[PDB]
Amino acid sequence: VVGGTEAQRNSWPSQISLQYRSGSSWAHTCGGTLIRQNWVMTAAHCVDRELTFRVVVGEHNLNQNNGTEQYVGVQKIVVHPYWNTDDVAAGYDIALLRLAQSVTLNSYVQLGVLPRAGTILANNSPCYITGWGLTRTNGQLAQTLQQAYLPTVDYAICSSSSYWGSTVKNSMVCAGGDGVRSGCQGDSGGPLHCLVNGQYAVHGVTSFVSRLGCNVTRKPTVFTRVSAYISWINNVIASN
Ligand code: NA
Repeated sequence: VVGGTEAQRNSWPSQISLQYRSGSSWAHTCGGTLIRQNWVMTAAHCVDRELTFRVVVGEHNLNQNNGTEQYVGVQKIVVHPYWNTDDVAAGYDIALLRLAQSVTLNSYVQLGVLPRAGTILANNSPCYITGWGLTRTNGQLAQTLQQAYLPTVDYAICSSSSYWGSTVKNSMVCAGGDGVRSGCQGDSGGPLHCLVNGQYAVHGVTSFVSRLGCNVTRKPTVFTRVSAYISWINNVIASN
């Protein structure tokens, strides 16, 4: 997250860190959202590589013992069947991870609430991106979980020629694009939390930013629109 602020450690209890085994260690690669005690929602492109993955819930500082973490292996990966790794702009950048164990819920570990199917945010709706991704374009990962306020940019604006044009689809949500705050590498797969009728819900799964940089004016961060995939998510969970 570029231009973020440190999150309070109990603000976003559905945020997870997706990590891969790297020699004798584990390395953060992506975010995700805990949606059942044994299921995580992330981006498909985060699980393209043939790596060994684990999820960490209750994480705040990647590089220090928080006293709150639970570490769980990933047992099964279900990527959306229309996902094409040659074509992130086509959409379908979503995957569900079944965990090897069910995690225990507490003030640091909670299920993300998802929007009702078909819900579309009004332009300029209040949202936060969260994650441990790069804090500057071509920078380094944050140590502590970051948040940035990214108001939505509706489809009519986002798909206009000076924004994303045809690259953004109606199955996506765009947020930000002010040139100062954005998602960045390492934030992919994590949540966009939007305040609706008094309650934060996870409306987006972080999918892509510009190849010209993370925080680029009129290139808002692009998220998979969770409300387009409610039936898919429920179908996968019910059949696994
Ligand atoms: Na930690």
